[PDB]
Amino acid sequence: GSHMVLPSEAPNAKEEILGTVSWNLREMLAHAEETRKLMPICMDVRAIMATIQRKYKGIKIQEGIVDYGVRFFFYTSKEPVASIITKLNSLNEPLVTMPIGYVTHGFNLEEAARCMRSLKAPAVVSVSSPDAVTTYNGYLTSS
Repeated sequence: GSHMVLPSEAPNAKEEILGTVSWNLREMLAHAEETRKLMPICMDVRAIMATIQRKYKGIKIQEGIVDYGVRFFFYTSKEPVASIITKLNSLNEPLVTMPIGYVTHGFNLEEAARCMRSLKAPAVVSVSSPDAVTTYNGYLTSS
C-alpha cells in the first residue's frame, strides 16, 4: 500500500554558514536542504544512509551526484580522500559535511582536517562534539 503527502515547505534563507560547527546529521540535512548546498556522503556509512533514505523515501542508493531532496555526492569506500577532493574541485559548490576522511576511511581528526584544506571548495564541517570544533579549527589554522 502507498500514500505520500507531507508538509512540503519553502526555505528562503539568503544567508549561509561557514567554518566548522557542532551540528550532527539532522541539523545538516536542514541547512543542506534550505540552501540547496551540496553534501558529500559515503554509502559505506549505512547509519547515515538509514536516516537519509528514510527522510527522502523511495531512494535505493546510487552513486555519483545524487539529486535526491538534498543535493548529495555519493563517493565509494574505495575512493581516497584526496581523489574525492580532486573530484569535488570540478563541482566547486558550497558544501556542508562532516570531516569526510575522518572515520569511514580510517583517519584521525588531524589527518582529516589537513586533507580537507586540500579541498578547493567551501565546506562547513560538523564534528559530533563541540570541544572538537576547537581542535579541528586548530588544525585548519596550524597546517
